[PDB]
Order: sequence, then structure tokens, then C-alpha cells
Amino acid sequence: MKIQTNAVNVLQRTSAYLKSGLLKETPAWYNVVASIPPSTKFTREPRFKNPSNGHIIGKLVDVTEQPHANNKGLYKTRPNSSDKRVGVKRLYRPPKLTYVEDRLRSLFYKQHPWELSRPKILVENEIGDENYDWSHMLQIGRPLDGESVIQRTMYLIKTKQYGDMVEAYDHARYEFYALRMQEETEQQVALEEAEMFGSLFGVSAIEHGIQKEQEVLDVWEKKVVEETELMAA
Amino acid sequence: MSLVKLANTCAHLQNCSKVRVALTSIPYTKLQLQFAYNLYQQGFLSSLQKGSTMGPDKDFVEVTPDNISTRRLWVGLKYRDNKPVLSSCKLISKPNSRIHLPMEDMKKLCSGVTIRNIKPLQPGELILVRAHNNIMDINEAISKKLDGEVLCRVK
Amino acid sequence: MSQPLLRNRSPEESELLKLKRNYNRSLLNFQAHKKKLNELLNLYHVANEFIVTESQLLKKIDKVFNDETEEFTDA
Amino acid sequence: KEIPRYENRTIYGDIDFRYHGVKLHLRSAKPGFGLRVNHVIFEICECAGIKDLSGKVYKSRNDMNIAKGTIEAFTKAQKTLDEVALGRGKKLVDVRKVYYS
Amino acid sequence: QRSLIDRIQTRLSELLSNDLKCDQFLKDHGNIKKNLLRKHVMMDM
Amino acid sequence: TLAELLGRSRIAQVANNHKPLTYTGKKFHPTHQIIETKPSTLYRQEWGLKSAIPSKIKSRYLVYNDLDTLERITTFEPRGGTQWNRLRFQEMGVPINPFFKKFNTEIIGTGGLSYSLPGKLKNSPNGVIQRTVVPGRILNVVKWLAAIGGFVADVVFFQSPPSSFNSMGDFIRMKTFLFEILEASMEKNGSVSMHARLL
Amino acid sequence: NCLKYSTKCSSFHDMDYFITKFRDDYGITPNKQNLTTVIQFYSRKEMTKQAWNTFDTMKFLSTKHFPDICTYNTMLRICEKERNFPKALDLFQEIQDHNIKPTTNTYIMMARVLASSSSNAVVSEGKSDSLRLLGWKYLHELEDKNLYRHKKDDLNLFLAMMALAAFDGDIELSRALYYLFIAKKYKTLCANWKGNILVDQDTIWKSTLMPEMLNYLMLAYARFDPRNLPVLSGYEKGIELRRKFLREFDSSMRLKFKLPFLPISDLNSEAQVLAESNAIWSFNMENGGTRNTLTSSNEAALEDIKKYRQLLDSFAQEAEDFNEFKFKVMYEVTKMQRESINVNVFNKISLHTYLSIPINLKQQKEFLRRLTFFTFQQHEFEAVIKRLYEGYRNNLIMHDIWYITCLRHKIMMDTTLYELVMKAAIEFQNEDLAKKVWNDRGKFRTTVPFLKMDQRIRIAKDQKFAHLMVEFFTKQGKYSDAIAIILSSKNRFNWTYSMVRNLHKALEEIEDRNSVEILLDVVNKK
RNA sequence: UUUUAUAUAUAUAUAAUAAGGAAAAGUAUUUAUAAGAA
RNA sequence: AUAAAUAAUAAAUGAAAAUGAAAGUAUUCCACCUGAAGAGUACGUUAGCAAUAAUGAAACUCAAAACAAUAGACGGUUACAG
Ligand SMILES: [Mg+2]
Ligand SMILES: [Mg+2]
Repeated sequence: MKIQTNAVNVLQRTSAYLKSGLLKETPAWYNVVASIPPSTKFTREPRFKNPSNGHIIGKLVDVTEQPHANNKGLYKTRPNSSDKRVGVKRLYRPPKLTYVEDRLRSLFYKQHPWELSRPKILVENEIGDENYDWSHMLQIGRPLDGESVIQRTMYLIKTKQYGDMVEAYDHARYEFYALRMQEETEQQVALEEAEMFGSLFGVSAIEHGIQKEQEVLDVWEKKVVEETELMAA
Repeated sequence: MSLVKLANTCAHLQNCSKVRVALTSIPYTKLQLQFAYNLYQQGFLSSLQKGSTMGPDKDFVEVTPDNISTRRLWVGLKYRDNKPVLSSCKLISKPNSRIHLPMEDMKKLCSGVTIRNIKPLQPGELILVRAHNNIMDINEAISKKLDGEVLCRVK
Repeated sequence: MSQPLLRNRSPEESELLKLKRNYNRSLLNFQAHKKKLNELLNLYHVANEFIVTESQLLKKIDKVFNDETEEFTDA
Repeated sequence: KEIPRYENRTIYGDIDFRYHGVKLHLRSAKPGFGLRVNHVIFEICECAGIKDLSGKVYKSRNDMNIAKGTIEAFTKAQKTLDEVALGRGKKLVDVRKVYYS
Repeated sequence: QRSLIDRIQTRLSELLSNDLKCDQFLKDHGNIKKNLLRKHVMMDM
Repeated sequence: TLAELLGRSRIAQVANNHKPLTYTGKKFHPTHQIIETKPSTLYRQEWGLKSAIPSKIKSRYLVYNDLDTLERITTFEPRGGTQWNRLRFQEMGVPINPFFKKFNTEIIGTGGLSYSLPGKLKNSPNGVIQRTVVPGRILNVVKWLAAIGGFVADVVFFQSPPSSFNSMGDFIRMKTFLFEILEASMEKNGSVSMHARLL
Repeated sequence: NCLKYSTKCSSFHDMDYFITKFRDDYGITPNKQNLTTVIQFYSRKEMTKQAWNTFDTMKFLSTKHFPDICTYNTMLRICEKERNFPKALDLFQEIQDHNIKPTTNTYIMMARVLASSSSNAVVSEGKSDSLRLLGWKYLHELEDKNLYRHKKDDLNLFLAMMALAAFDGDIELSRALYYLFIAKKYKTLCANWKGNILVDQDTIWKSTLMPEMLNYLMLAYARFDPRNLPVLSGYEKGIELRRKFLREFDSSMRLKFKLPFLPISDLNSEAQVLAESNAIWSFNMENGGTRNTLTSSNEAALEDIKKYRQLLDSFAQEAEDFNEFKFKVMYEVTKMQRESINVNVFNKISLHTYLSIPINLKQQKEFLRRLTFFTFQQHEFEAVIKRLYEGYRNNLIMHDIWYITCLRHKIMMDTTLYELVMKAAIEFQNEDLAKKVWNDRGKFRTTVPFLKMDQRIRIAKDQKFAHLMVEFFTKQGKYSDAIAIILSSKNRFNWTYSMVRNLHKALEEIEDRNSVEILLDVVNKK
């Protein structure tokens, strides 16, 4: 669609109507819209910096900036073909946002596929209210998940307690293992205590799965016997 | 001094105004730089910047034969009241037909009289003239009593 | 507007640039020739199997056909 | 719709407009200079309040298309000098045409 | 060739770093100063 | 800044996954993260994703690939099955150490299925649980395989198959049996090989 | 820092020397901050073209050199000095376009630019009321959001408001704001003064009385028109703002230190306006009453005449020549006027507004009283010096002594004040005033202060005077005299149609085609 | 940004530090002129 | 990620169909057109073994002639239902 003129100039048309005498009474919105001018510029704006990683867009390194040879052993003496092409599209494209965590996360759920099965809630609660110190993995108001491992890894690297990504990742992983072992032991011991003290449970996960399997299998029984009868003829 | 390049720049500025880009790049030459400066003085362009083919110069770069091929002049366009300030940009003196006017004919052209099939100067328009390898507005060239080549119209 | 657009390259700068360009050319020529020599050495290492004399031809023919060597027959 | 009018009598400048095969070339005119245009354009100018105009119509001469093109040219092919001056960040004296004798 | 180029460049950079050392170099040899330094440094090598 | 918050946003927390949602190959471990929504947000079709999930969906769990697509649909599936299998493993009690002291993509030990330690036994009001018993279903007339609590295992028999097997034939899966999980091990590819005995 | 101090002292040689030194000997070229300081230098020197060129270069050279909000505020100040509001609005739109974040100074500068532009119909392009309304809107936009405040900005804000009040002729608002500023300033300074209040009244009051605020209040008085309706009354936000300011002014008055404002919310008549102008002027002259210069007595008159007779008839002998004695008298009068009356408040600009008040109010008697009492003609003063020289070296004598004594109340009548009195003659249609003014102007041409100025400035001022005389004779109907003036000085003065438009209209109304042709040939021969 | 610190091999990685604030009133001649209809 | 091909488009252009990186915004050069029919016809000339190919009119007659799209009718036009 073309940039539309009529939507934002309603005040001007109404002013013409009023001054000409075509309209006698000012609309209630007239004074408000006059006090608050609509934004009447619709321009594609250049972007020179990628916020996610800080890469600077629109920079060319001149020949003079290299007084030494490159990896192949060649001095840069003249611009090459790619350097001699105007890159306005690079300025006007929306920059792709890339984060380091996105890699480690992909590693973590590759290393621990069953951690994916633990349900996640994407409803944000309140982002601004987060007050976390990442010297320790467990945070109040937060679950214990792989993202905690990546956050602890980034905290470790930021403080330079460890140097390489792998080392901090491994340390956070081992803290994660300890904490999850503790939680598993709490769950097992709690169930054992409940059975120790007379608690009676109507249904368990195995029996629930067996029940659902039984319904599905009964329907499948009916359908298979009917289909065998149909196919025989 | 290529009039072909000035025509290409004019078409580029028109196309940029149509799609409403806030910044654009043109070739870095003396004629183009003077033309852009004249447009900027009249208020048709928001800003002039020197840069590479990739973008404006982050730090000041001296111009030498080493980097001349990759140099560009970045102009910021203006869009006011939902309308482009620089709407149409055309050539008067074309490469096939080049028009060099004496001063009196230039006054006549400014005074509503058509000269050599050039439409007379319009009120909110700017006509640029080249005299002694210097680009100026028609009014200045008349005030300087300089006979010159009548290049382009910016309305 | 009334000043030079560019700063002319000094003769000394041009000499340095020419030396750099000549070094680049000679370097690429050098890697080309050394790669060619490496291919020549690799071909020398296998030149023994290649038959250029009648005796080697008789020997290899007898080996492949008269001798019951492993044959490239697709199963 | 309201149309720009220079001195409440004429168009601000020359208008070269295209409408569905109708080419309108409308030139402003001095005070006292009558309306010298197509009859459709004459009636439209009479109703609009434009007193001084010259112009010529090329290619299609359909009256309906001439009328619609005339209205649309008055609306989009025209800009007040105040608008030009404000857009270019200049005073009205800087955009006025200088007199040459 | 590579040694010559690198030595020329490093000496130019070193002398350009200390401006007074550049003037001493010029006087012992006996933006204009930039070109004179370049000429003298290459003539040295 | 906005970029930092987007990096730490829960939508960003979900790793990039693009595997086929509908997969008919062998399934050894979860391949998509399960997204859970509270009942209150389900009432308003809010799942924390870019767009509202259709009101037809009544389950509170799904697995998704794309927040948005060219077809203006969210590429998802209303399935949250895998967690139950994991949870069902915790009911079995059979234990399965890399969890004790450049990037490698191998599944590290048990990849979150079970973090228990082998050396523990279950006390019950009857007494010490010597051997854990769970119900399952023998699947085919073949060793014999059984679907036990979300996992397929090979059952180790005790003398002869019960005659019920031979009488029923291919309808064997209809009837439940009680098995005792002899052992649980994890293969390199992530499969969980359990050996059980039909009592 | 070097350029900062050089701008503060406005030394071109120091600026040039420091820039050249750094470029030649240290390889340092000005960055964004130094270029901004250079722009402020050019602004201080009234050098707008060079400042705009420097701004263009700041954009041109690199993104690091690209202007930021500080430079844009400096350019807005330059536009305020030019009274160039289209450029101010364009620069605001450019600030928004380039994603630069405004500040409080930006909104205050825009408001001040619009207020200054709205002074006259010519500079405002006939949009004065709309420009004042737009400035008030910019102040409201500032009110909406915090932005970045500066310690000085608050002061600036109030000036802007008074500007919008002063150019609107809003005497109620101008009075209220002036009283608020003076009251708060005196209270704050008295609260935080180490010295005892009673002893240091002179210093505190001198610091309190900002000359610009008084000048704006006098400008508000001068633009009085009873039929005028304030532009700020139309808006609901504006009327609420007016209500707030007026209510606070009234409450503060009802509730130490006192000011001579009449006990009335607003002035509805010319006589009250004259009374308050005189009252505030005298209050400012007396440094809040600390100096009793304006209050005079015949006893004080006799004693001052006696003392100054002693001083001058003693001085007469010491000097080597008349020139040295005259120089001594110059130093004496210059030091005396500063001692007796505040130098900052009492100057050419404030006196110009003070005398412009009655001209707009159409009261000749008060204008002439103020002119005689507060202004001295240089040629008369030098004649008195020669007369006293003759008297001492070898009832009129005491009159000359009283003249020298009264110089402490008076400012020299420069060319601008002569032009103002000529404007008063045009407005009042007084032939006698015009004749006296042209005689005094001719005598002043001989005096040294006029010949001190450049030839081009002298020609410009003489041409302005000639145009004023032409306008006077045009209003009086003596078109023959106007054309005689125009023809007599065609070569030395460039006559344009703007100056002779009234003459041409008057001649066309009576259809004197010959005179019209002669005048048009004079103007348009070019 | 700039400058400097510690550390490491003239250079590199981290930490700190930022000089761009000015206020004042008043000072026409515009041009030449292109119409379509069945 | 960089290019080109393809498809659908935005703006723009167009009588519209539609074009869509050209049928867009501009520059340069070349070829071609000036109502239908007479007519690519006649005559002449050039080339070919020839068939023919190139170049190419005029008189006379008329207010016609054509393009896109619209709504109908019609089709020995399709499919779907009843
Ligand atoms: Mg066509
Ligand atoms: Mg033929």
C-alpha cells in the first residue's frame, strides 16, 4: 500500500470544513488532536549497529589500515570486488539478533534430552521484578532449569572465575547435577514417608497410563476385528 | 563532470524520495559534492556526510587514489508534513543537448520567459548553473554576471 | 568546494605500493611452482608401477591374467 | 475539498499532471488575466474561486477525466509557498522569486 | 622482498610515533616532513 | 537494553529446535520441549507464545517449532506425553557416574531421565521392598517384548510362557501382567534398555 | 579548555593561536566538543554564517564529529539571535529525525526562539500569535517529561516564559513573574548570606535585580493595548497556567522586603501603566532603596553644587591641557554614575524600552519628562566643559555645576536614542520635536563619539535617520520635502522601495504621476 | 571519547577517569501567456 | 551470507489487460509508425538457375477503422446438483 495521507491529516480537513463554514461545531477530538500532533513521517531508517552482539554495520577497512600481510601472506593493495559494492540494504535490513546463550542452550538440551520433558512456562510473570545474584544457581521466584546453568556459566565467565566457556559450563553442570539429585531424593523420601505414615493414594502414574492404554486398546480391538471381517470378504 | 552521472544521481534521489529512505549514497566527486552542497544550502537535504561504500565514515578519512574508488557522499533526505521535501530532480542541459546561457537569457528565464524551450523558473524551484567549474544557483550566477551552463531543476 | 578532492600519492608511497604488489605476484607464483613440484614428487613416487618397457608389460600382464590374482568382479 | 490558491486568485505554479490519459498543463497568470482553459476547467475554476489561469489539455479530452484530473491536480500537484519554506527551513523571503528588469 | 617491506614500514611507524625523533632523523640526513621521512627511510634501505 | 532482556526472555530460553513434530521413526528420548500454561491463561488462550492458540485445544501442554509462519499458523502439537514417561520411570524406582567429577554433543549419562543413585532400597509398611513390581503389557508373540509404564523392554521369562499367551495370540496386549524390573541400562544413542521378568 | 576561556573573553587572536598551535605542533584537530566551542565563539561574536558553516562541517567530517544535542541547542540559540523560526523548527525536526534525544535546554531554546520571532509582524511573517502559542506548547511538552535538567535551565525557563509574556503584552503575567523571581531570589540570597543582612543590603539587592527581567517587564509595559487578549488565555492548559501564576502572585502580595507594585491584580488604564513603569524604574535605579539617588532635596542640591564646585575648580589647574582636564571629567562622571546608580540596570537597552513605553502609550508629556531627566546630549555637555574651563582657568556657573552633578542620572544620547525620539516625533506629529532632534543630530555628528564609529556604520545610521525624516514628512503631508530629501542624497544613500513605500502610496493616492516617476527612477535606476 | 593504572609478550587484555551553558529592546514594477467542439 | 533464474506482489506506470526489476524512475544510440482499403499491390531498379527476395508508390472510395474492458445473447461449451 501507498503511504496514506488522509488518515493523519484529519485535523487539516476538519479545520478547512470549519473555517469554510461547511461544519458549524468543532468535533470534540479537534482540540485534543491539535494538542497532540500525529506523527506524519513514515521513513525507512538506517541501522548501523546490531544491538544483540554490538557488531558495527556500515564500516569498511581501508587499504591503509593494513600495513601488514594477511593470513595468506598477501598485502592488501587495492580494494576487492566485494569492497566496491554499495551496502545500503545492509543498513536498511532489520538486524538479526544473536546471543551466546543460544549456542549453550542448544548444547544443554542435546546433552540432557530428558530435561526437555520437564514442562516450561513461557508466560513471563514480571521481567523487571527479577532480582538475582548468580553466585548460586537457585533463585527464589525461578525454577531450576538448564537456563539457570547457562546463566551461571555467563556469570562465571563475566567475573573471570574461569577462563574458557567449557570450564564454566562444566562447573555449572555439576552444580546442576548436585541440586537435581537433592530434589530427586526429596521426592523419593517424601513418597516413602507418606506411605510410612498411612497415606493412601487412589491412582499412580503407571496405573493411569495403563488405564488410558486400556481404553485405546479396547477401541483398537473393536476396529481391528471389524476391519478383519471387512477385509476377509 | 559527467552529466550522465548527475542524471543518475537525480534519478537516484527521486527513487529514494518515492520509497522514503532517510539516508542514501551518491558518487564522491567534485561535481556531485558541489551539487549536494547546493541542495543542502537550500534545505533540500538534511545532512552531508563522507563515507565508504558500506556507510558513513566513523572517523575522518583522508581521500587518496588508494580509496577514491570506495568513497561515497551520504545525503540525508527530508520528509515534512507527510511529503518529501525533495520531490522531483531533473536535468535541463542533457548530454545530447547541452544548454549554455548568457546572463541576460538567464535573467529572462528567471523572469517567466521561456528560453530555448526551458520552462521558466517556478516560485519554489531551484535551478543550478555551472560556471568555471563551480556550481551555484541561477540567482547567484546572475548576480555574479557569469554566463554558464544550465544544468538541473530541483522543485 | 574550491580545494583538491584528493591528496596525490607521493612517489615514495607509490614505490612502496609497487613493491608490495610485486611481492604479492612473486609469492603467488612461488606457491604455484612449489605445488607443481609437490605433484611431480608424488608422481615420481608412483612412477614405478607405470609401464614404459616391454619387460614390465609382460610381467604385469602375466600377473593380472596368468596369475589368479584378485579380480574386480562385482558381486 | 479545499484547494491551495495563490493570492486567492490563481495556482501557485505551473502544474504538469497526468490522469488516465489526460495531460493537464496549467500555468498561473497575472492579475486581470482571465480563465483561458478547457470549458470543463473553466467551470471548475469558477466554482473553486480561481480567477486567473492558462492551460492546455493533451491526449484524452474526456470531460469527466478532465474534471477529476483538474481536482486531483489542484490537490496533489500543488504546494503553498509557506509549505515549501517550512519544509526547507527557510523564510518566505528566501523562496520568493527575485524581480529582474 | 618481504623483509625489506616490513622493515621499511616498521621504521616509518617508529619514527612517526616520536615526532622529535623524526626531526632528528631529517636533520642528520641533512606533511612535507612525512614525505621527506619516507624518502630518507627508503633510501636508507 | 531491549536486546539483553530479549536474550533473557523465556521465549529465548527455549532452545532452537526444528525437528519434525510428527515423527514416525524410533523414539528414544524427548525431542521437543514441553510448554505448559496455567488454567487461567488457558482460559484466555495465552501460552506465552507470539499468538493465541486456538480455543479448540483443551490440553495444557504442547510442543512447538515456529512462533509464526508464512501460513499465519503456529506450528505446534497438543502433546505433553513424554514427561509422564519420565515421571513413570520415577515410580518404577529402578536406578540407572558422569554426574560426578571442544563442546561434545553426546548424551551425558542419563540425560535427565533419572538422577537417582543405585545404592538405596524402598521401605514399605509390609517391610523392605526386595524387588520392585510394576504392571505392563506383553506386546507380541515372538525375546518377548513388553510395554511397561511408557518404555518398551525385553522380558526375561521363567520356564515356559503362560498358556494364556498361546491361547490369545495377537490379542495378547489386551491383558495386563505384572513384571519385576531386573535391570535398567542406558545405551549410547539414548535408548533405555530394561530387562524385566514376568512373574 | 583553552577555547572555552578564549570564548569567555572573546579573544579572536587567542582562539586562532591555540588552534594553529595544536594543529602544527601536536597533530590535534578539533573534535566534536572543540568544534562546538568554536560554534559558541562564532555565536558570541555575532558570526552566524561561520557558525553555520562549522555546523555543516561537524555533520560532514565523520559520525564522531556529528553534532549532538548540545550543538543543536547552540544552533537554536543562533536562530534565536537571528529570529529565524523556520530554521529552529527544521532543526527540531532534524533532531527528531536523527534519533538525537532532546533535553530541557532544547525546549526552552525553541520557546525563546519563537518568542523572539513573534516580536513584530515583519520578522514573524504575520504569524506572531501562532508563534507565541507554539512556544507555550514547547514549554508544555517540556512539562510533560523530565528530560535532562541543568542548574541554569530553571533560570532560563522563567526568562522564556517572561519573553512569551513580554511579547504578548501580558502585563498581568509579566508583573506576576517579575515579582515571583525577585521575591524568590531575595529570599534565597538572604537565607544563604554569611554577612549580616542589614550591612550587605546593597550587594544582595544588586545581585537580585537582573537587568534582563526588568527589560522584559518594561517591554511588556510598552506593548500595552487595552483591547489585546492574551494568547495564553485560549488554551485550557494556558488559562490554568495563568490562574496558577496570578494566584501565587496575589497570595504572595497579600502575605521583610516590599516592591512598589500597585495593590491591583491587573492594570486597565494607561495612567496606571505609566505609574508602575516609573515606580519599578525608580525602584531598580535605587538598588531596592539602598541607594537614595532618585530622592532629592534642595539642601542636597546646594551641598552637591558646593562640593562639585570645589572639586572642579581645584581640578582646573592640574591638567596639562584642556584635553587632559576633559579626560579627568570623563573619568569623574563615569565613576560617579556607577557609584550612584547600578551600571547593569541603567544602560542603553533598558532606557530604550523605558522611553518606548510612553510612545506606544501615546503620552508625550511623560516621554519628554523621561527623556530630559534620564538623557544628556553630548554636544551640550562638551560645551559646558568648555564654559567651565573658561570660567575657572581665567547664576549660569551654578547651573553648569548642577549639570555636571546631574550627569549621574543621565545617559549619552546615541544614534539609536535620537532615532527613537524621531519615532516619537512621527507618532505625535510634533514638528518642533523633529526640528529639535534634527538640530541635535547635526550637532552630535560633530562630537567625538559619532566620529569614533566606522564610516559604514555612520552611513547606515545617517540613512536610517534620513528614512525616518522622509516618513515624518510623508505623514505630515509634505511630500515635496520627502522627495527633496530623497533626491538630495541619492548617491550617498541607497534608497529602496521598502523605505519609500509609504511615499509612493501617498503620491499615488493624489495621482502625482511626475513625482511618482521621479521617485521610482531614483529607487529603481540600479 | 581521551588519558592513565595493573598484568602479559613497541604491542595486547582488563579497571578508572568526560573538558563542549550562550541569556537583552529597537534597528509595488513579479513580468510571457498556448481553451476546444461533433 | 553473496549472486542469478522463477513465481506472486508494494510503489510507479498504463486506455486497460497487465508490467514489475521492466511496460518503473533517468541517460545514450539505433530501427520503425502517422486513418481503413487500394497494398506489400503495380511500375521501375538490384540479386538469384528459377520459385522469387529487397526497395516500393500513386490515383480512386469512405467516415470510417482498431485496441482493452463491461453487460448480455449464443456455442455441434465444461462441471456440479436437483
Ligand atoms: Mg503502451
Ligand atoms: Mg515481391
